[PDB]
Order: sequence, then structure tokens, then C-alpha cells
Amino acid sequence: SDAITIRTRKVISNPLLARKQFVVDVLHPNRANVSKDELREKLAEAYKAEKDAVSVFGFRTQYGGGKSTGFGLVYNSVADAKKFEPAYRLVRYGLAEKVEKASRQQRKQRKNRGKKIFGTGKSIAKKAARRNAD
Amino acid sequence: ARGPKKHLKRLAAPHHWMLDKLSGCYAPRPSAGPHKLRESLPLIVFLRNRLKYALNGREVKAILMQRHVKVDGKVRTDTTFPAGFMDVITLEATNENFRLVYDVKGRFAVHRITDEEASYKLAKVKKVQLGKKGIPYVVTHDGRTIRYPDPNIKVNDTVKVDLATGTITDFIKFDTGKLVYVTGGRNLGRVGTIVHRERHEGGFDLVHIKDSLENTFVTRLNNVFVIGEPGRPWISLPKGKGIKLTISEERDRRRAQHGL
Amino acid sequence: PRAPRTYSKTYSTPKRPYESARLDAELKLAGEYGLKNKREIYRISFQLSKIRRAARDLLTRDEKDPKRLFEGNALIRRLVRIGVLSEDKKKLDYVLALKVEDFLERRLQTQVYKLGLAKSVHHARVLISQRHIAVGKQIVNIPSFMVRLESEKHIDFARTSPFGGARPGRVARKRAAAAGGE
RNA sequence: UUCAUAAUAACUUUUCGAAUCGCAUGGCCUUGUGCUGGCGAUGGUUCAUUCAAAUUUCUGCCCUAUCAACUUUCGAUGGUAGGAUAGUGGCCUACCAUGGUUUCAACGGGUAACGGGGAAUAAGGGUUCGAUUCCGGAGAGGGAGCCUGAGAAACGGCUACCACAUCCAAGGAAGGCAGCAGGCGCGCAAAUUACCCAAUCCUAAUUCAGGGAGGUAGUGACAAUAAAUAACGAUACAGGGCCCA
RNA sequence: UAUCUGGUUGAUCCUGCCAGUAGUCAUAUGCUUGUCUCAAAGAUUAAGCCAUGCAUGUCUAAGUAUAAGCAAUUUAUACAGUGAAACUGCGAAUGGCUCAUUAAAUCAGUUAUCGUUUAUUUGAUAGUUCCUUUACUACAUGGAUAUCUGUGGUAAUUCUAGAG
Ligand SMILES: [Mg+2]
Ligand SMILES: [Mg+2]
Ligand SMILES: [Mg+2]
Ligand SMILES: [Mg+2]
Ligand SMILES: [Mg+2]
Ligand SMILES: [Mg+2]
Ligand SMILES: [Mg+2]
Ligand SMILES: [Mg+2]
Ligand SMILES: [Mg+2]
Ligand SMILES: [Mg+2]
Ligand SMILES: [Mg+2]
Ligand SMILES: [Mg+2]
Ligand SMILES: [Mg+2]
Ligand SMILES: [Mg+2]
Ligand SMILES: [Mg+2]
Ligand SMILES: [Mg+2]
Ligand SMILES: [Mg+2]
Ligand SMILES: [Mg+2]
Ligand SMILES: [Mg+2]
Repeated sequence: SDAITIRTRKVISNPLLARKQFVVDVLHPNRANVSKDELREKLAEAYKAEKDAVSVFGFRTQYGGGKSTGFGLVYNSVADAKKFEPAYRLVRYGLAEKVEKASRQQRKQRKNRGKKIFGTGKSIAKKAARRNAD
Repeated sequence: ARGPKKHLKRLAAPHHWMLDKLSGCYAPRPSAGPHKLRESLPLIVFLRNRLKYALNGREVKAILMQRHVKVDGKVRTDTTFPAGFMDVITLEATNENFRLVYDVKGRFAVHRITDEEASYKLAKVKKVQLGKKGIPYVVTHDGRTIRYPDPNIKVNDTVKVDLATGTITDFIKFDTGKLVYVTGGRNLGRVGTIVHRERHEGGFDLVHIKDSLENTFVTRLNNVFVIGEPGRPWISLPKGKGIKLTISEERDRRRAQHGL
Repeated sequence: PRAPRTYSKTYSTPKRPYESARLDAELKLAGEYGLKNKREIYRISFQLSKIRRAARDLLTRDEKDPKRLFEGNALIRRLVRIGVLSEDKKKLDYVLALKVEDFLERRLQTQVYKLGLAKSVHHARVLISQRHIAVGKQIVNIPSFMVRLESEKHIDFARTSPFGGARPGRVARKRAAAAGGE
């Protein structure tokens, strides 16, 4: 029914990261939400953009509906994006993979263990072997 | 107790930073630097909020460590670098040069300048000492020292520094009837010509300052910073000519400028 | 901690709780302008009281003093923006009066009912609650919103609301379904 | 200022004056792989500088006379000299002097006393509360003493004693939740062994590592904010003004 | 919104105090609690006791790498890519918590350091080191310690002896 009109308030060229900081203004009557992926897709004819260097954050829906303010960062490169953007955002977008460590608590426990002990491990193993035998 | 304070809380922060009191509980404490913690302005406060060139601390770090940023001469790798008064910030990208000068109401206004005036710093003389071997050296207000100056340089005098080298090109002698800048207190960022000195014995020395709108204001020599001759400045001043306008005047201005 | 998150009281409770005349007046006001809470009336009175205090302070400072020139004028402007104060009436004495009735009249609850759209105040309230009132393009479900002179013409039904365009509501759909399967 | 500094005479278990690192890698010639040379990091004495730090001056504090004199043994007050201290000084020690504070509340005794900013309280003037978001200060069972370090008399550093208590094969060992959650106990009286460093920020050799600092939620009627729990309908008997009774 | 009403009497004026009333950014608590933004929360009593787990560690191009560790392909024979681990270097004296002390002390504002120390950051900064000073002085670079390999001791723990 409605094609959704997207204009951009407060446009900074931003040369320090080559990105473009602007306020994304979405107008979607009848439509439920923006769906950020769609907006990203759209952002291509707007500033000669690619579905890689387009970033959107914020996107709180205004009261009543229709209007939705956000914030956008279009980088000059994919490389640029993958050297200035926080990793979580990239993961959300679908560019860098979901980075896996462990639970914080487990990590902390490991650290504590490391602290409580001295050496590489081989010595400890040897000691254990001697305790196991005698 | 115990030692020096490392952190700083986002409420205990100096006023003319205008940091968001709610979002965040710690402010940036500027590191050990040239200017006083109270007078100085750190880069993250500036870059993130005054210019809006960043939105996060990480962003600021990225901006800085890639070494596009230059203050007076060098790059300064650290975030919390103290940049006080008259300091020049040259950003390598698009050559957007700034001098950190106060505004009418006391804020470090984003004053955009070209490479011509953004080549020299003005520096207030703190003290003149004869150092080792018998060498006179002049002390700038930004802690900086220049060895071998003009012999007629005294305190409260102001000095040009060419930034590329630690050298004096010219200086403005302290004289009653020489246009001036005020840097602290209730009256800050206003500009006048200095009417008369009050010499005084044993600490605190006042000068009476008069602007273009015939409004006298008296201030200590601590906050007084000479800019040059009456009529001609050595530094381009912020919009509104940096004259402390009355509240009524401000209201009028607001009511006159409804343009879209 | 964070610190500056300050919570304001916004209303004053009367010192005598069963002073009958006052109570009656309050009730009358509620009846006139459809009010769930006496705290709404109290809230508005508190606001008015604050304004009065400011006015009093200004008056205390002499005629054509700087403070009087500023703050009083600002207050007058503010009042004009809300409406309430008449365009002839801009002299601080008027502010000191202002009644209590006027604030309960220049608010969405009454401002919707003022030109029609509801034919009852309770109806209007209900309408406001259920999102079918827009200030211009933006939906307001605040009954005691306080409409503000410049927006006084742009109060209308929302774009996404029954009896104002868009779509049929939950009962209409049911009716349609019934019609389909008879 | 006997200041900075200069100058002479010396003096010192002679303090320092780079036996370091990476990315670059060109200029000219006597062709040595020569002399040179561009940034960049660390490191180093002096003097400024900020972050500070101790001291410090003035002025101001809650009750009580059922607190009238108080301090001087074992410094009270001052002088003089040293000692010590980063430096001033009863800050110590030697030696002399006999002062010093008080009825304008000294000195004692209390406190259900951390001090401010502040908070509540609706004329004005105040009252009462501030353990608590910011700043100071204090303390990390209780007292003591130190070590390293620029910076502690640290407390997630040690040392001993006192008190409360863990593990033992009884010979020995580690202790310190007023950090966060969690438990016991007390009591009128108070939350989840939750998640994450993304934001805020500091710390590191350092963009990258970390931070129950911090934030996000669970609980949560602490208070404060905002407001639903219906809205009009056609009727069927009577109102309230009335064309006239 | 500078406000008062009930109670001494048989009734009256007071004086008075007791009630009520209104608030709490003051607790507790009583039943009731559909929402939204906000969010204080072991202060009061015992700075009482505390099981367990976790709250300060850290590395870049650039202080040390022969991990007998991965990595290796397009850069890698003195190393050249990350990189645990351990020394050296910093930092653990910040933050956080708490209010038992403490009454001219803290503290507030206020001066001063011409009465001092200040790692760090920022600037500047040692042409002068030698010692009869031509047979002279490694400066085109001078000597032993710890990570790991093994032998372990021990009821155990940020204990660690011996050797290389
Ligand atoms: Mg002496
Ligand atoms: Mg107090
Ligand atoms: Mg307090
Ligand atoms: Mg207490
Ligand atoms: Mg305890
Ligand atoms: Mg101790
Ligand atoms: Mg600690
Ligand atoms: Mg320990
Ligand atoms: Mg706890
Ligand atoms: Mg409770
Ligand atoms: Mg915490
Ligand atoms: Mg609940
Ligand atoms: Mg009164
Ligand atoms: Mg009777
Ligand atoms: Mg009472
Ligand atoms: Mg307790
Ligand atoms: Mg170490
Ligand atoms: Mg602290
Ligand atoms: Mg106490």
C-alpha cells in the first residue's frame, strides 16, 4: 500500500572515519515497523551505497506510528566498516560471525586457577603423576 | 587519603563541558597536562559532543590512534589530553582547524579557522626565571617553556609561539588601553580594552575592563589574557564578537530570529 | 550511582480535607470536565499556584526592574502559548487571577468536546484514551494534555483510526464474519 | 628574601651525562660496506607544569555548671641549640624561663555526632534531619609496627599480640565478605550465588586485554511520573421553562 | 491558597494543654495492586559473625622468545607470523564499601608554601664524561642470574629445595 519515504536529517560528511553520520527519518503509514534490513537494502540509491557499509542504529518508533527516527552510518568501504564498527553491530548486520568465548564466570574461574598456580602445566602434571603413584 | 585521584565522576566534572549528567556516571578526567584541570578541556569531551564527530569512546579512540588528530604540533596518542586556552587543533582530514577559545557565555565554542591563523598560538607569560649557566627562560600559560626570549618580557605579557618550533616571533606588552580576553570566573569570555590597573601588595591584583557597550567589569590578573591593540585582535573571535550580552538582548535576538 | 534523577511532587493536597465548599467546587469541576482523579484538579491547582508564586515574587520587585521585565514577560508568553490568558490580558495582575476553570478548559479532554467530535466529555475522554485523537499527525492518549493555541485548529481524528478513516474495528469484523456465515 | 642565578675554594664509599628497541632505508665519495641522514617508541639528571600532597592562616560547630578552674609526673607555654623530617615547627632531645586557656563558657561529661553541599517543611524569621547518589574525611575484626614504591602506616601487602573461628594423617597451615552477590545472626527493618564489558569510564607495554568500577535485567506498593476500569444509543413513566392553564 | 476546629463549665470568657488536621526525598507495617517512563533497597539493631564463587591485572610495528606450541603462504636461516608461560617495566595507594571513632579535630569557604616533595603528561634540557692529557681507553659494543628439561620431598596452598 505504502512504499515508505526515507529522508535523512542532520547529515555530517565525517572524514575522520570516512563514514557518513546522519539521522535516519522513516515514514511508514499503515506499515508495522521499518524492518531495518529493508531500510539497509533501500540505502543504495541514496548515497551510492552497498549492503555491507550501510549501518543503522537506534530506530525507536515514534508514538502514534508512521514516523520513526534512527541513526545511520554509511562507510566508504566494507574494509572501512570492518575496522571502525563495533563487532556486535557487524554480527547483527550479518558480516562478521558471532564471536564465541565462554560464560564470563567460567573465564573468571579459569583466570583464578591460573593465578593459584605457577608454570606452564607440564611440571604440575608430573607432580600429579608422582602423587598418583605415591 | 593514600594517593592521587585517577577516576572522575560525571557530576564532579567542571561545568563548561556541559556533559550529559544522566547518560554515564564517570566523566573523562583529563590526564596530567599543560593547563589546570579546571581550565582545561579534554579531547573526548570535545570530539564526541562539541563536534559530534564521534558517538562513543571506542569511536574516539579509533579517531585518535589512526593519527589524523593533531593538537599544537604533535599528535597526542592518548584520549584524555588537556587542551585549554588558545590551543590549536588541526585535523588532517579536510584540514578542519580549530583554536580553543571561549565564547560569550563561557563555553569552548567550535571556532573553525584556516591554516593562516592556525599556525601560531598565543601564550600568557606565567614567570621569567634565569636558569642554569645564566639563561633567561619564559614560561607559557600552557606549562611550556621557551629559553632565550626578548629581555623586555615581564609577567602578564602575551607571546606568539609558531608551533613548528618553540620560538617567539612577537609579544604584546601589558598596557592599560590594550584589548584583552577574560578566561575565568563569573565574567568569562568577555572582551575589553583595560581601563586601569590596581597594583596591590601581597597577592591578588585587579584590573578594570571596559567593553564596546560601556559596561565596566573588574577582574584578577590570573584570568586576564592580552590579545593585542584596541581595535585589532590577533585571534578571530567567536560569533557575536564575544561580548557578554544582556538577557533582554538575548531574548530580543531569539524573538527576531524565527527564520526557517 | 547516577545521581541527578529528581522526582517532583506535581500536586498539592488541601490542608483541610472536609472543608465542604471547596470539595463541592472540586466535584462540580470534575462533573463539568470529566475527571477520574481529584489529583488532576489538584495537579492543575498546584501548577497554577506555582505560577501565582512566581508572579507574586515578580511583583515584590519594583516596576520596570530587570527581573520583572524578563521573567514576568516570559511567563506571559508561556501562558499565551498554552492559551488560557487573553491577548488583551498581559499585565501580571491577570496572571495572579487566572481562576482554576480555564486550565480545565484548555486541555484535550475539553478541547475535543469544545468543537464537537464527541458530544460528551466522558465520550471525549474515552476517545482520547483509545488513540483516535491526533494533535496534528501524532497520536495523544493523554486527557489532561493541554492544547496550545497554535495546535488549536489541527486537533482531529488520527490517520490510523475508525470514524476518521483507515479500517473497521473489532466488532465490525465480527459482524462481517457473521454475515459471511449465516 | 641570604630568591633565581653567577663566581671562587674545595668536597663526595663521585649522582647522572643512552653499551637500548621497531618501522624506514636514502644522500654523496677518497668505493671503505665509509661518513652521513629521516621519522618513531622507551630511558635518563635539571627546571617549569598539571595530577597532586602534606602542612597552613583567618572565620564558623550539637547538647549540658548535677563540668569551676585547667595543662606542666610521662612538653603544658616560650626561648636557645641541635636531632629528626621532603620541608616548617615541642615534631623530639638538651638546657633555661613560668607561663599558656577561661564566666565573651577554658577544661571536663555526653551524643541515638562522620563534616559540608544539602533534605523535608508552602508569608517572613526559622525548625528538624542529613548513615545515603557529589565533595572532603575517616576505618578496613581490635590495636600495634613496618616493606616495596613517586605515592600507602595499604589492608583483595606482609609482621606480631588480643578476640572470634576454619583443615589436619595433629606434626602444622591459611586466616579476614564495611567489594559484589550469598548465608547465619540480630532485629520493627532491606533484593538474584542472574548476564555483559556494548555505553560510561579509568589501568596496562597498550585501539585489541581486562574491570560484579560500571551497566542490563529478576525481586521490588521506597517515593515520584502518567493515566483504563467504560462510551454513546433508540425507549417508557415523571420532571424544568412554557402555545394556552 | 500567612487559616485552625473538638475537649475543663450548668452555661461564659480566658489561660492552657490534650486531641484532630496536613505533609515527608522518614521508616515499619496492614489488607487490596490492570497498566506505563523512572528506580531507593542490611544505614538505624551488632564497624556482629561469616561457607563457597568472583571483585587488578597487563604486549604493541617496537623490553626480553630455540614453548620439544600452533603456524605457513606467498615475503621469512641471525631472527622476521601470531603467541601462551615466566622475568624486566609499569599498575595494583584509583574505584567500590562503610560511618565505629572523631566536637575547633574533621569540615566548609578562605589564604599561603618566600616553609616543602611531586612517578606520570606537557615543554625545554648534559657539545665540556677520561686523567699527567703520544704509545691509551671494548664505542664498528663488557661479565654471572631466572622461565623451561629432569630429581623430587610433602595430608595440604597464589608453599617450592637440588641440578643444568
Ligand atoms: Mg629548630
Ligand atoms: Mg552534622
Ligand atoms: Mg552526608
Ligand atoms: Mg548510625
Ligand atoms: Mg567486621
Ligand atoms: Mg593495619
Ligand atoms: Mg583496597
Ligand atoms: Mg591474601
Ligand atoms: Mg554483601
Ligand atoms: Mg521495606
Ligand atoms: Mg557494583
Ligand atoms: Mg511487581
Ligand atoms: Mg507560623
Ligand atoms: Mg459537661
Ligand atoms: Mg498532635
Ligand atoms: Mg550492620
Ligand atoms: Mg609480573
Ligand atoms: Mg578512595
Ligand atoms: Mg559513631
